[PDB]
Amino acid sequence: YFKLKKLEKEYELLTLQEDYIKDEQRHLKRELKRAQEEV
Amino acid sequence: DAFRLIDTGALINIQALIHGLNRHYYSLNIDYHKTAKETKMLMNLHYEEKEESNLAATKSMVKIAEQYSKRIEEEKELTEEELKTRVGRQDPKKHLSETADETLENNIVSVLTA
Amino acid sequence: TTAAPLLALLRENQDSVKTYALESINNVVDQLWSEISNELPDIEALYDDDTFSDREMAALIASKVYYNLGEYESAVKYALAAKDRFDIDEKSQFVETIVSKSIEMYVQEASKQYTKDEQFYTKDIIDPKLTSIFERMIEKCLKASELKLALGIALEGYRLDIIESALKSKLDQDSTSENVKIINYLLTLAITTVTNSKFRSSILRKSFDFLMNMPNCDYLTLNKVVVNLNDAGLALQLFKKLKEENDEGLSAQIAFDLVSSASQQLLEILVTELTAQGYDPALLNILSGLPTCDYYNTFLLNNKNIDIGLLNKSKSSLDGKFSLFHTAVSVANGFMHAGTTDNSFIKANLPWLGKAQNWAKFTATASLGVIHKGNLLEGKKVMAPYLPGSRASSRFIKGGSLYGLGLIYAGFGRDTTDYLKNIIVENSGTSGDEDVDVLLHGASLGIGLAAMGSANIEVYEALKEVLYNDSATSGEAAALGMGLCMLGTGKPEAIHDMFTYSQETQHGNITRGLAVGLALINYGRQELADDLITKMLASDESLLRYGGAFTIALAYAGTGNNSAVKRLLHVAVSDSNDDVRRAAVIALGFVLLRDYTTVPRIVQLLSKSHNAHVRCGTAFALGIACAGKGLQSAIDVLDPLTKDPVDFVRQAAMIALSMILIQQTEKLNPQVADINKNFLSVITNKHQEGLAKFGACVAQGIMNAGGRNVTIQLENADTGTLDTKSVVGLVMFSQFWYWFPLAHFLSLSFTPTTVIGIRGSDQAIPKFQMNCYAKEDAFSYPRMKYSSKPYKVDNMTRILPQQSRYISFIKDDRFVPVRKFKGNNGVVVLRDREPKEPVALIETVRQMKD
Amino acid sequence: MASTAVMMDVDSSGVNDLHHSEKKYAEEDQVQELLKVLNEISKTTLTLDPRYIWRSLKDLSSLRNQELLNAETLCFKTIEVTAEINCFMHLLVQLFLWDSKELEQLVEFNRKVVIPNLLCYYNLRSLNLINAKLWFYIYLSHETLARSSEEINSDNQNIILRSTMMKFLKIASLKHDNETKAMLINLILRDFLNNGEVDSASDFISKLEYPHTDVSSSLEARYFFYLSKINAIQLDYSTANEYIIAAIRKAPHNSKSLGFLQQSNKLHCCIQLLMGDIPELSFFHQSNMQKSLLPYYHLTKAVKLGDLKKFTSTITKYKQLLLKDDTYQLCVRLRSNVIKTGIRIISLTYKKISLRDICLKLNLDSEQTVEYMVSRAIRDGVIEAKINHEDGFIETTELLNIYDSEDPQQVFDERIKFANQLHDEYLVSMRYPEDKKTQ
Repeated sequence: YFKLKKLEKEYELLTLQEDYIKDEQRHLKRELKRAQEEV
Repeated sequence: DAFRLIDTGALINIQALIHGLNRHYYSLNIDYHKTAKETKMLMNLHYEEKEESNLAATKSMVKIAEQYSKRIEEEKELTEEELKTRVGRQDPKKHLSETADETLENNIVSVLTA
Repeated sequence: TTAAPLLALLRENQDSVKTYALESINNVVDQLWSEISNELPDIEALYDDDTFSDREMAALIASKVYYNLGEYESAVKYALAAKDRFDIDEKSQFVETIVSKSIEMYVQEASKQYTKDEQFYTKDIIDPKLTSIFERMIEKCLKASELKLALGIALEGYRLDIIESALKSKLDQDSTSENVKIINYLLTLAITTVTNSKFRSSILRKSFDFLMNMPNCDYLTLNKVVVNLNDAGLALQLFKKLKEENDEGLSAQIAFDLVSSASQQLLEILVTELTAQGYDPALLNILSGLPTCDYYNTFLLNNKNIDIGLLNKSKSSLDGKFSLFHTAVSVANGFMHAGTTDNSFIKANLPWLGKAQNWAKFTATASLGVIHKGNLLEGKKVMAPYLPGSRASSRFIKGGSLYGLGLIYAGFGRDTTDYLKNIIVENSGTSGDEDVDVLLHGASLGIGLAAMGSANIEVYEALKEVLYNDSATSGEAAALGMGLCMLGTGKPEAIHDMFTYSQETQHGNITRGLAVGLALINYGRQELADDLITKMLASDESLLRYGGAFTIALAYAGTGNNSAVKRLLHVAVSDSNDDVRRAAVIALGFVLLRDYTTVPRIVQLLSKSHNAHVRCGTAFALGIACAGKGLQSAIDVLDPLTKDPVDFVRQAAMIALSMILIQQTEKLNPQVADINKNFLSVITNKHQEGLAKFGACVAQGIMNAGGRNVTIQLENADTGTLDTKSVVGLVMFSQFWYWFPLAHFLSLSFTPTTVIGIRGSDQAIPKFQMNCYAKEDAFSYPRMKYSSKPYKVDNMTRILPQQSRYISFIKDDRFVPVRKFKGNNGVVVLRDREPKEPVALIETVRQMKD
Repeated sequence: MASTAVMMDVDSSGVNDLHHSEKKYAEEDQVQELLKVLNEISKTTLTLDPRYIWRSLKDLSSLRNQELLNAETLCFKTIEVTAEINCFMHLLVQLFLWDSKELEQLVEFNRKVVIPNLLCYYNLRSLNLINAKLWFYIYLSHETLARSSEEINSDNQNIILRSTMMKFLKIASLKHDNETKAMLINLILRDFLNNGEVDSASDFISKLEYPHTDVSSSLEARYFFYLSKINAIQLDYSTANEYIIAAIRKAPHNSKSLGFLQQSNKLHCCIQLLMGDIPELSFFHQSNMQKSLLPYYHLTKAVKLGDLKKFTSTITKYKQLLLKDDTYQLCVRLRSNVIKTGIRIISLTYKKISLRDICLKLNLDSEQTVEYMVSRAIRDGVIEAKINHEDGFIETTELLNIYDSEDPQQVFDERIKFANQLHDEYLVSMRYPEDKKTQ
């Protein structure tokens, strides 16, 4: 049970950690293309 | 660009006018604005598409023999190309994919209308 | 053996047999369920035979098969069906499994139950079997008697019945300090965790109540708790209980818990309350906090470490960009003088003023209130020669005092403010002189400055005309102060207005600052502004999208809303306009405040990007998140950005670093030397811009703000709590190369490192160096580990939030705190145990005038 | 000497410490790689003898000394923990008939290793430090019984084992409690392949495949191997072969190619037989019989003609070898299946033949069973023809298509399903190089 509420809970972050990225993923993806234009 | 060469002081530049002799490029700072209105219509550039697309470019089966032959010619180009695998180039790996891959979409959609 | 007979015995009659089938089966299920897995259809029907009693055998048997089939809500259900065949103390991994399996089900159920009702758990809707077994394990958790074990469950279990009893029972049990701490352990946790604050807010009240049981509980706990609840009654209950418990230091320290935490809006309730409650005026006098301003200034005036020579070297480095560089150094001087009240360089170059420009002339006047910030009398007289009616050389200089005034008086200048607002209101419906408009604007600036957080419709209103008066000069400030006034949940009508005026009013800036005001009066509203957020998001115009993030920030700042962040990201991801993204990136570190942690890892993407603005917006938020914190790790990410070809980028990076780097310097952080010199390097460099040197000189002056002896603090673990005023200067400074005469707002988060005796009484200021060794960073700082050993010198100066807490008091002197070195330099207050005796007497400029 | 032996173990423990740090990606694969090196030094001599001292002193270490049972002595709570387990791992490892003969000593010790302070807390911790093969591989030997009487009641230890393996199937929590798992099944599978009907294989199938990645392709293939033989008398052939076609190279075995992959191949040969395909044994001539194919060749040799007599004779001769491999049950079907195969080429070529020529081939075989025998044939398709005895004319269809059907394009979706094949699995292997650059 115990130390996880301490520990385990801190992994919700690591969930978001993914969730930070695939967002930013499309960024570079698009940031590519409109930039892929001018180059 | 836009020049207008002189200032009040500045955004307030300040000296060269009061100290005289202002000769410079001196841009202003550009922007512009329109709307989503035209934007949509502007994105409307590219009856219409139905007349214009599938079905207008159903023109595909006519040349299948060439569409073969194209692919058939895609063939030879490659062992040749691959061969070099054994800088300067005509790269062994390059066109190979590129060569065929284009066809695919039309090669694909050839089906669709039915 | 193999189940074929038991497979056969199944359909065979004589429920006796079926029992002995099931019996024998049950024992050998474990292996042979595999064969038996095909008999489950009958077994199902078997569990549907009330005729055959034991079928709970088969049910749990099926549950055995179902784990062995990976079926669980199946298994659980039939284990639930068992109740007899099943027991918790029955030990198999399976049993342990199915239980743990069965358990989790409860949580979302309970949470879904929690969704609608928060007394859901008081009711039947969850299968009680689980709930029982749940609580039975919670009982076992109680018998485990490590209760976060139980709590974090009941945390999600949302069962205060469990929780409170678990506390209350344990309360009388043992752990005098722990039963307090166990709460805090969970309470501090609860703050970090619970989605619905109500469940947590429920904790907070009971927590207080648990603590209000009081074998003298820790109040700053309750303070923050209260400050988290902002429930005056509790504090008032405290105050009574306080007055019941009354001791100066107790009250004082409580009021010191209070003066450092409760919002300008919240606390003033308690003021009139405490007024109405009867009181000790010391409390009302602590409500000043001017003692701090004094002490801070006292600290400053004493402990200011200046070296304007290098700033002179930075100022003598150039006057250039006409103003726009000369502009900056008009500020860093203010930093080193912030609250310090000195004109040093101001006198040095009087031709400075010549080299100032109407706005810089304006700004140079606004450069004062910084310098004098915390002089709650002089500053007006300081501004007096430059006040309106004292004339000026420039109307903007004349306008400058107006804004410059409130800098000291923010929240305390309302009278003069409203007074000046009268001058505003005077010129509000008229007077389109730019000179006036500044005199309007500079006033339109300083108005909401002091009016910030205080709800005054006039502030909103009077500006709303000055706003609607459509002076890009003037109307801008309105778009701020109006936000500042109603900064809070504000009102959606102004929002409509603003948002209307946004789309309505035609201007870049006037339209711009609106969303900022929108960002303001949407503060902590979170879910609320999402509409306008969505509206702002849906805006064609950057500006609404722009402030949307800031709106989203002030809503969700501090605690990360992933979705918000996720939005903000994707927004920054999905917007053409870079500044928005830049902004959107910037505002992240607000909703990303509470964890600076991943922010480097966060920006480590945006660190690396084609675009400067992206790479620009990076610098701030991270530079913001760790501003009051560490992570050269975080820092070092930006040093490449400090070399990003755009000076404006590195300029930001310059800033961003120093925002972190104050007090952190000198082989604690060796890098500061370069970073400093980099400025100087740049400051030396002619091929570096007045972008570059700007931030450089400023970021220098940043590090040197408040005689370099002061810090930058937000959501201060000192209070554990936010202060919006800390934020403001940032968001204010946000648009600066946009609108330059701003950053002086940044004076807000300036924070004392002061360590000064004070008293648990009216203060003889006995100053002692309490001497507990830190690895010594009062030795690590600009020129011009814990060894539990006596530290050299503990009185004021550098300290550190940490180097605070490697230092503990001597009990030997007359005065001792109850909170036993509460641990926060700025809060000081050695509590007074032995007055009118030795531990002598020490005074200050307060003691002089105040 | 014993040193260098232990020095390996030391270095292993050194890498076990790399597990005592964390997974064990190395350590396991190290242990794996070490398990390869397990052959080299070996003995027990002062290996096990100082091992006690090297272990000294833990109780189970002294318990394992019961397995040592020798003259060791000499001299030499934390560093001794999973090492001892890892040595208990080696304790297993020790016993391969390496450093052992009768593991029935160790059988008990297996349990008395596995059960005590083991088979307990390991869920994610011990990462297939269990080798249940090595567990059972012991009993695998013992299952040379015969002898044990079974033994017991029948044979409950192996029963209990299945249950004990079940006790891991229990412990298989899908928390990554996996790798070893379907060996336990592979066991039970081959335990069905001892006496049993796998069909709870379907229930085994119901759970999972050995998911997924971290398992040795071997067992993953050895999964399929048995998983084939499911479909064997489940009478799915393709999928069975598809398992073989998921099995063979593919789990690289070369050492295990010799005895073991023949078995694999032995079954593989049977498949196309079940499908009547008879691929070219031209290679299957070699690395084969010797000890595997050639009866299948003899079968194929028959199955090319499918002359029942001549066919049967093969079986009649190789039945015991069939029997040895329990491939006997097969091929009885394929008897007329080739006779029917020939039927197709008897000249179904003519759009008929008359009854009694297509009877003639059966008038070469039997009569008016023809009616059946052709209906017996026409039944399954396997030929497309028609008849009516009213006509007494056995009418053999076109079998002719201008295809222009999806038929090849099915075979493209096949290809297409590989259009990603590594094309995707590159992106799979794009991470490893570049994200280990990030470390």
